[PDB]
Amino acid sequence: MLSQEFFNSFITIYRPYLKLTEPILEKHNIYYGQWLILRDIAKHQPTTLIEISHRRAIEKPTARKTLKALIENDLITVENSLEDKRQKFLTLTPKGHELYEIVCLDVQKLQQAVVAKTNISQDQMQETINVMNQIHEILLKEA
Repeated sequence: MLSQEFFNSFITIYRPYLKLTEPILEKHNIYYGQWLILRDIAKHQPTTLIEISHRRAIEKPTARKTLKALIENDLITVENSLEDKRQKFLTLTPKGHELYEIVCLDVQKLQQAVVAKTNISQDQMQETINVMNQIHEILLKEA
């Protein structure tokens, strides 16, 4: 039908997009995996973990196995206490939003050079974010 040429036209771009975003994270010895939490963390901090499981929302296993690397690494920061520790202001670390800048900026340099080669007036760009944002409503009122 139609709908099919539709969802997979936008899905068959995920790994064709990271596959080239691999070098910029190779410039930084980092997992895209982490970055996401770090882009999830940079945007939402003081945010803590009870909320993290909420937005990207994937099982505990992967979630903390990645806050495994972030914590020792001069990366993400937690609060200090006796207090159970999901809720210890899981803020970001100093260097961390300095690691934020270059990844986020170099990734931006690529996407931009890609939009560059497209006759996509921002008019068709926004004509899209509300479709793509219109689909998060369900994967958001679905799981």
